[PDB]
Amino acid sequence: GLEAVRKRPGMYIGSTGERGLHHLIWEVVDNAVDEAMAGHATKVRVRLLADGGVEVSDDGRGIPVEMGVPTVDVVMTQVGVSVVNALSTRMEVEICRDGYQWFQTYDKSVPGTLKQGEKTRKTGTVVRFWPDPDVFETTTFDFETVARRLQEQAFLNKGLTIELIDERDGKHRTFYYPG
Amino acid sequence: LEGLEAVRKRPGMYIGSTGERGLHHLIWEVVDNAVDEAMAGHATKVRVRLLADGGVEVSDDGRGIPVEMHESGVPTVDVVMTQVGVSVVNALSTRMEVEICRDGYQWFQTYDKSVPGTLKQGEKTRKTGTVVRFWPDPDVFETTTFDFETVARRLQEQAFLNKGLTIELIDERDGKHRTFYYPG
Ligand SMILES: CO[C@@H]1[C@@H](OC(N)=O)[C@@H](O)[C@H](Oc2ccc3c(O)c(NC(=O)c4ccc(O)c(CC=C(C)C)c4)c(=O)oc3c2C)OC1(C)C
Ligand SMILES: CO[C@@H]1[C@@H](OC(N)=O)[C@@H](O)[C@H](Oc2ccc3c(O)c(NC(=O)c4ccc(O)c(CC=C(C)C)c4)c(=O)oc3c2C)OC1(C)C
Ligand SMILES: [Zn+2]
Ligand SMILES: [Zn+2]
Ligand SMILES: [Zn+2]
Ligand SMILES: [Zn+2]
Ligand SMILES: [Zn+2]
Ligand SMILES: [Zn+2]
Repeated sequence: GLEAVRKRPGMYIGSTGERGLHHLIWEVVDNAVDEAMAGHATKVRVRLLADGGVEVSDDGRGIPVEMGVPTVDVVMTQVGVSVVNALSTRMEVEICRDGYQWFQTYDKSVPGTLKQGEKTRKTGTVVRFWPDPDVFETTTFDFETVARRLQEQAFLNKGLTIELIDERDGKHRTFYYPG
Repeated sequence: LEGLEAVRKRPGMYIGSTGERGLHHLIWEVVDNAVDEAMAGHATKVRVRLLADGGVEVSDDGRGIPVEMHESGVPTVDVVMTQVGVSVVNALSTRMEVEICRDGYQWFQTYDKSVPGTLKQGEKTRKTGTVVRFWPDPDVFETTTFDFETVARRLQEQAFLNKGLTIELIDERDGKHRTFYYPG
C-alpha cells in the first residue's frame, strides 16, 4: 500500500531531496492540467503557501464522488497522487461535482469522512497538501522550477490559463497561449 | 496482474486520457526515471530515441534498476515494472524491454502484455545504467505518434534542472536530433 512508498520513497519519486519534493507538485499540477483536454477546464491556479503547503485548483470535471467507498478515497490511496498523500502530513480535497461542493481530509494518508456541502453549479477540484518534513531534506518549493513547468503546460494546452501565486513573497505569474 | 488490469480498465485515472497527452505520460515517466539518476545515481547522460516503429528507448548511465531478489521472491526489476510509476507504461504497452548494467553484469528482461519474462544474466561489465524500451498499445491510445517538439521541450527543462547532465534526443522516424546540456 502507501506503507511501501514511505519505506522506499526513491522507488516512487527518485529521491527525498528537492527533486523528490518537486515530484509532488509536478503530479498534482499534471492531474489538474489533464482536465483541459479531458474535462473542458479553462483555468488552473497553483499557490505556494508560506507554511510549505501547496494548493492546486482547477475548473475541470471534479474527482468523481459517487460510491461503498467514495472514488476520491480510491484516487488518493491508489493512483499517482496517492504518492503525494503517502509523503504528506495531511491533504485537503475540495470537489465541485454533481451540483454540490464536497470536502475530504487525509491525516497521514488516512481518509476522513467525505462531507457534502453547499449546492453549486461550479465543477472542479482543489488539492492542498503539506509535504512531510521528516521525509524531505528540503521542503522549499522553487518558484522558477514551478514556473518553468507551468509555462510548458500552458504551451501544450492552448487556451488554458495557469496562474502561479507565491504566498511567501506575493510574486505571481500568469501563463497563457491562445489557440 | 490485478493492479495492471486496473490501469487497462480505467486508464484516465492513471494518465488523464487516451489521446496524445495520455500517450506522452508514458515517455514523461520513463524520461523522468532516467533523469532522476543524475541527482541520485551519478548519471552523466540520458539518451531518448523515438523508434521508427512507434516505440521509445530511454538509456542512462545511472545505478541500474536493482536486479537482486526482492522480499516478494522475484527480481526487484519485476517489482518496479509491475508496481511503481513505470508499471503504468508496462500496463499500456504491448511489450517492454529492460537492459540493466549493475552488480558487475549486464541483465535483460522482457514484458509481454506486462507479463515478466525470465531475467537473463549476460556478460560482465564495469558499467552501470538502465535502458528501457516500450511500445504503446494502439488498442489503448487514439494516437501512437510521439511529438518531437513536445519531447524536446521536456528534455530542455530536465537538462536545465540537472546542470552537467547531457540529454540526447534522436528521432529515428526522420533523423532529427537535439543535444541538451547546461554547464555547472
Ligand atoms: C487527482 O484526481 C485526478 C484528476 O485530477 C483533477 N485535478 O481533476 C484528473 O487528473 C483525472 O480525473 C478524471 C479521470 C477520469 C474521469 C472519468 O473517467 C470520468 N467519467 C465517468 O463517467 C466516471 C464517473 C465515476 C467514476 O467513478 C469513474 C471512474 C472510472 C473510470 C475512469 C472508468 C468515471 C469522470 O467523470 O471524471 C474523470 C476524472 C475527473 O484523474 C484523477 C481522478 C485521478
Ligand atoms: C524505473 O526504475 C526507476 C529508476 O529508473 C532508472 N532509469 O534508473 C530510477 O528512477 C529509480 O532508481 C532507483 C531507486 C532507488 C534506488 C535505491 O534505493 C538504491 N539503494 C540500494 O542500496 C538498494 C538496493 C536494492 C534495492 O532493492 C533497493 C530498493 C529498490 C528499488 C529502489 C527499486 C535499494 C539503489 O542502489 O538504486 C536505486 C535506484 C536505481 O527508481 C526506479 C527503480 C523506480
Ligand atoms: Zn522521478
Ligand atoms: Zn538543486
Ligand atoms: Zn465534454
Ligand atoms: Zn496526468
Ligand atoms: Zn552515490
Ligand atoms: Zn556511482
